[PDB]
Amino acid sequence: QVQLQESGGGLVQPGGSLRLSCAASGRTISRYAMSWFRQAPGKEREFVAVARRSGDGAFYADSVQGRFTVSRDDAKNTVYLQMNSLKPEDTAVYYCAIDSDTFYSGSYDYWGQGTQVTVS
Amino acid sequence: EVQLVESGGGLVQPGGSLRLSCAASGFNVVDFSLHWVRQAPGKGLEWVAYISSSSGSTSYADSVKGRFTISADTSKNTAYLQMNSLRAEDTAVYYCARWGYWPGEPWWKAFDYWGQGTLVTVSSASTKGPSVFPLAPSSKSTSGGTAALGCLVKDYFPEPVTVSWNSGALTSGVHTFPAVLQSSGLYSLSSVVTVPSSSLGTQTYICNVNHKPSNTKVDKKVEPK
Amino acid sequence: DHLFPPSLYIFVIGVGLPTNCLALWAAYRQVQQRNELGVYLMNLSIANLLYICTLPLWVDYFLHHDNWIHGPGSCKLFGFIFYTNIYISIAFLCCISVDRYLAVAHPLRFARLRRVKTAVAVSSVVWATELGANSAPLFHDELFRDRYNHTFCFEKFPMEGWVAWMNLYRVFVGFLFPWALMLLSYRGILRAVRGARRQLADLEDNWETLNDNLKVIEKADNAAQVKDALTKMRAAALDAQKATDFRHGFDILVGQIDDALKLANEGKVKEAQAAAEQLKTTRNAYIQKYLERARSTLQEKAKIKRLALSLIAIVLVCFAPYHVLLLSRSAIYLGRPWDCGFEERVFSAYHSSLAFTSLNCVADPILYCLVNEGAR
Amino acid sequence: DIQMTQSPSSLSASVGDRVTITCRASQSVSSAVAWYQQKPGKAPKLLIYSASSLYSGVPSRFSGSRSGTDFTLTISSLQPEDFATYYCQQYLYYSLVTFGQGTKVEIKRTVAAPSVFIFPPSDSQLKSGTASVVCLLNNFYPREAKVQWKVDNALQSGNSQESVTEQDSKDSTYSLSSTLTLSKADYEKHKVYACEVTHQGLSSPVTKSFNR
Ligand SMILES: CCc1nn2c(C)cc(C)nc2c1Cc1ccc(-c2nnc(C3CCNCC3)o2)cc1
Repeated sequence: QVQLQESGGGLVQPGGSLRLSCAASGRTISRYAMSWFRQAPGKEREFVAVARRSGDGAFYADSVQGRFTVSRDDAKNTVYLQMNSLKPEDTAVYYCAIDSDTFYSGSYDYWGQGTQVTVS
Repeated sequence: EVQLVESGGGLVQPGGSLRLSCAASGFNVVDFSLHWVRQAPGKGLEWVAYISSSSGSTSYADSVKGRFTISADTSKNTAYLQMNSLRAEDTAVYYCARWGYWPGEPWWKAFDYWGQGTLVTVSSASTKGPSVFPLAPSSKSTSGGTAALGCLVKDYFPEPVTVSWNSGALTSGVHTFPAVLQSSGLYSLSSVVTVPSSSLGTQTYICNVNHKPSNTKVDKKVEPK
Repeated sequence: DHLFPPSLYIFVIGVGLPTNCLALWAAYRQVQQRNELGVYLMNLSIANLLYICTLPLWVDYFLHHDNWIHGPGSCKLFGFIFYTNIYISIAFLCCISVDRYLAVAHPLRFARLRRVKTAVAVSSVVWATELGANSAPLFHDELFRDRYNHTFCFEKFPMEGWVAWMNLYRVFVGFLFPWALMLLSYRGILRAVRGARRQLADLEDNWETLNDNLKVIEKADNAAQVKDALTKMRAAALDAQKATDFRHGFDILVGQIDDALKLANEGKVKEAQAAAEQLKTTRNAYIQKYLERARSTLQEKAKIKRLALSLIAIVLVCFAPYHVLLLSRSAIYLGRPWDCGFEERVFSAYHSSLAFTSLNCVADPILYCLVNEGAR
Repeated sequence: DIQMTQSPSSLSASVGDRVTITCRASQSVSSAVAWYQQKPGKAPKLLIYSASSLYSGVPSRFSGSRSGTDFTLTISSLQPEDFATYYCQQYLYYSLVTFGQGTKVEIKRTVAAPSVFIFPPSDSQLKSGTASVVCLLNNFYPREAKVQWKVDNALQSGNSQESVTEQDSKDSTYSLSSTLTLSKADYEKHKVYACEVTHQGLSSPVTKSFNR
């Protein structure tokens, strides 16, 4: 049951924002966690932000601290990423993955297709 | 202020017997009711027994009926709890509580005062000393960044063992893990130190351990092979 | 339309005479029986009789004559009484409403407000203030000749003068204030009574729980049922104590429940039943009194609620159209007077409204029956 | 007996946050619920009695409420000393006393992926038997990791124990160990040994392996 889709992409010049939305129809989004990943000029996948169940909270990384915000938005099963400030170093192809285990072990099974964001 | 001191015992054998004593200071046992609360290792709190010296009524929990007996002595102002037919599920820390009577506020305050705690260990083991083994660094892997070493400790019955590195001079990057009660008794512990790779071949590292209830004091080196 | 005034004022000069005197006598029985509404009813009845006694000359002139057959300067002395009647009526209804709301809501503030002399002083101040307010056009006969016609006094279709502001002030202060005051009073009364019902609900439920558990323990085949029911007895007793000398009875009841709990806990059956029988006497000799007291207390607040609502309804039906039309006429004049068609349409409407609002006379006696009865 | 259930088993919060903890009864008790606080190696301390009523001596930030078989504990701000365990108890009658499960409050920070190490058995244990091999996880947040040992591309069950350190005061990170202890015969029987870890901060699971 792979339903992950990404809605975003642009060439935003320094400053500005680019809202990102992961839409899924697996109907189990209300049971486990999301995760955001990015591929940088260095050919390696890096972790951006994670949203767990309701009330469990959201955890960020050292490159998005106070600049990226992840929102559950369980109304339409779409998880949101807001990027307040962008710089040339943030150019990266973005991917969206789901958390399988209910105790947050982190065995990532399903994945996404990816979108490119050529900021600055 | 009033204080409840628990003077009981430790290290009884399976099927043995024990007797705890909850001395009270300040207040009079003829005015209050004395309970018992115990906490298992890394678990929640449970209720044990209850007495009323004035009225004489006594109540017990499900698991401690027929094996435990509680008697409060007015002359000595001390409660008691006799333990018989002890099994290994009773290994815990035992607390002695304090609860008032029904007229007025005293009943609505609940367990306003506790004791300190007494530790009971039901085991069929004996005194033993540890054995220390090295954890050699990997030359092929984990090279170029930071390398880690360690000093293993195994097969000691009494819980307290203390581990230090370089005679207590190196204190950056040392992780010592809690003891684990493996099958057939005894325990196990491990430690690790993290140092830069270039320093591996220049300065040596010695792990110093010692067991108090057995006087072992065994030392081993972790030089690379 | 020469039918509406004759017939309606015939009804007022009729059914008004014998109801008002009976109301006078009844609330006199009330004032001698240490109550505070009777003085206000005295003042109301006096003003009522005065106005109805002013009516017959009016009901005389219109029926056969058409040009004022008494003195041309005599009709001047028959508008002051009408205005005073209407506005003392609204004032006294408002006073009764606010006093009853204060009594039902805050007994502590109602203390020293239940003194009859305080009510008499308030009524005297109201009478003096209304006399001062209505002494405006008696002093200056020129102000009378402002808008009263040369004869058949019906105001003036050329409403020229400070009338456009006099009547605007009348429709604002004189109607809009007491209506809002009594609206707020009714709202407060409703909130208090609803809260009281919500409070009594759980106490009734707690009594039900206690009685059901007593019935269960009356048989008590084994010793597990006794403890199982006594636990719920304890919880219900504590909740009932929280909801509210009766606290002493609840203390005794909880103590005896604990006694039964212990006796059934040692491993017996009959002694718990003996304690259960002992529980009955303190059950039905301590708490039932306060329960009955609360049951009886609720109904008086219900009475007060419907009294306030009736007062609001009366003050709506009696006076709204006339003051609304006066505001409309003043507002029309204050703008462009080239459109006299509004006045052509609202001429008979405004006369009809001002003649209609005379039924305070006939509705005021009927409110006495919603409190202690006897006048009618 | 009357049961009591606590909603959050663990809670990751930072300083200045606001925290709520709920405990639920089972038989519609009266205002007879008390809240305690226990720190590592200490007796519990009373905070609230009779549903919501502050104790004689206690900071005023703690609060409580009752809504009918529903009890809540709140803290306006988490001072650095308010990181401990909390409990709920009902005391309707002397023989009817039950406790909650307990809630632990910790610190929150940025995700860090674990670093994995391995260590082959030493000569002495191979001499005297019961060889031991240790895989280690170093400096990772949060405390959600799984270690599954692998020999000859085959997973294991049993003969494994684990332990985790508390948060280190310097940077609020953890550490974990898993010791695979086997008899000499089956240890020299097989050839390959490998270790596997999983964490939310890693994209693909990482492995460390050694050879005899
Ligand atoms: C001042 C208002 C007023 N005061 N008042 C009093 C104190 C008692 C009673 C019972 N009614 C009244 C009214 C009402 C009221 C109603 C109709 C009129 C009116 N307009 N044209 C007429 C014709 C004109 C031709 N000749 C006959 C009369 O009569 C005036 C007034």
